[PDB]
Amino acid sequence: YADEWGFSRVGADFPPGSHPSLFSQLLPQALFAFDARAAVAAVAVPLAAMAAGYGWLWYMHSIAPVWQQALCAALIGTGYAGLFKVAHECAMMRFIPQMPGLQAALGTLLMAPALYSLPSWRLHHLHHLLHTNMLWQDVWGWHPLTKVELADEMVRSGGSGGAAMAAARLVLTTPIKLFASVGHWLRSWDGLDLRHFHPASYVEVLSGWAAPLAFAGLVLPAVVSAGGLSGFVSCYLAPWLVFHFWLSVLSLTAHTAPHIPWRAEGDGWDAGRAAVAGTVTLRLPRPLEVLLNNANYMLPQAVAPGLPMWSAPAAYAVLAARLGPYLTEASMSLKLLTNHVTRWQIYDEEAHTYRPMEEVVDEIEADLQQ
Amino acid sequence: MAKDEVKARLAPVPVYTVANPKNEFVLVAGENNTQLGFFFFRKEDAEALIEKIREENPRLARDSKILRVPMDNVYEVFTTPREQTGLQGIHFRFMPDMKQVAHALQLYKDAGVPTRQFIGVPVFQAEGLTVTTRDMQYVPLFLCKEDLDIAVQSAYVQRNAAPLPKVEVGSFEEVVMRMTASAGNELAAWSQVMFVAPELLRDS
Repeated sequence: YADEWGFSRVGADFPPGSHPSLFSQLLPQALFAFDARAAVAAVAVPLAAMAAGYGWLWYMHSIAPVWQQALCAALIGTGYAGLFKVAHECAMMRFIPQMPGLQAALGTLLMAPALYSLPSWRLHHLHHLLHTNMLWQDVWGWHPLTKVELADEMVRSGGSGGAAMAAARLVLTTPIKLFASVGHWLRSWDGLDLRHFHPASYVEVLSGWAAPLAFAGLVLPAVVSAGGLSGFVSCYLAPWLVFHFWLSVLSLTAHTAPHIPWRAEGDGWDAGRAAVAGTVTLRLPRPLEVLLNNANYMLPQAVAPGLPMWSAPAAYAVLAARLGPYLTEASMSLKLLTNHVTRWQIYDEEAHTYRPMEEVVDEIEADLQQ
Repeated sequence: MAKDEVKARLAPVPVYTVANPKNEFVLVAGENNTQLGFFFFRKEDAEALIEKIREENPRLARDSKILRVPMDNVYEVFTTPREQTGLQGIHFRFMPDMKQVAHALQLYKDAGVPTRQFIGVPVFQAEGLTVTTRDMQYVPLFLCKEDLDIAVQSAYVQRNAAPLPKVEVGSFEEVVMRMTASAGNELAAWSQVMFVAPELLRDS
């Protein structure tokens, strides 16, 4: 039984030795095309939702109720999450391959409101793709708090207290866990350090950092100059938090479950066993899938990194008809969120048993030093 | 007088309206036509109308602002028939201060009349109070009873000494209509008019 957590269709077991691009031959070449209508719709529909939300905001600024403001901010954030999915496709060089210059300009312009960098984003996501579900190396992803590290900050820091034993107890036990993409965004700046990067890409990395810096130095002072704090929380900060909620939810539901293990390299980690067996496809209602620009279908993009975004549900239908028992699906519901918040918090590296924080602390607490 | 002379003499009197951002007019329409400008002499009544607009249509109150306009442009608005402009039915009435309406009723009570009724905006004047300019002697019309009291008390305590100068109150619409339609000796009587603003002899 694995629908005890809303994980509906669960996967049994995958043989090792396989590479995810291996399954690209299961996808016919009709999906790897350019539909200009689909591209224009994918840019325009979330932009239409954002424009409708902002027109509502200029209609009723402060005379509106809090819940009406929250609903409008949620609509704007979902539209910008769809636009950020478009920018992610542009970063992956698979939105408009005919015009790389327009692709890069569009991706940078659509990632500037998120205070994200296109080259840093594609670098970190290529790192995550090459190190999917691999311990101590992927970083750019929902790397779980292992009981070894909780034990380290549990005994090597003394008792049960500690800075990383209070910050972790605040983040991975509370619904602020569904906003940890803010922490990922803070980590994505790489300390504004060029020494992490190749010396032959310094100008690209600097420009990719400068365009969100141009946004935060030009547009954001114009927002605070046109409404103050009340005109900044409701116009930018709440859509920003909604977009980060969507990014956190998609990233957390992609590669985290009790039946998906995290193994370091040389221990038995494999690319196929981590990609087409370690991915849970989130399923959303069709207006949400259109507004999010099919950002919950990341498995066919993983197995074929040239497959465009609009063909992702069709290619996932092909892959679910072909592979069969190896895939995992999960509908979007309160069950998955409450399980990710209250139950799946600590990953013991012994039987992939995501457990509550206290129950594991109890082990390393009433034992080890005792 | 001519309208230029009336506008020149009505300049030091300010009034307050409620305006949409493109200098429109929050014209409370009530029922069938009956739009009412309600030129407020006091800003508290204008803010009260702002509160009413806020409770009724909250989109309009944020857009609208209290516009200060001198009485010459108000007179220009009042004079022209609105059918010629093509926007008719807007009544453009005057709203007096309630405290000064009460003071006008109290001064009405001195002779003995229906002292719970008044017409128009009250204008106060003491029979014998004159302002000595450079070589001409203007007659101040006081928009405020407190300002008239300060001027009367200061003038009699400065010129020494019985010293109650009648103190009569009329309507501001009629002192404008008489200014417009005066031609004979009434023209020379009104040429010495002087209009004290509602807050001119304050705590200074």
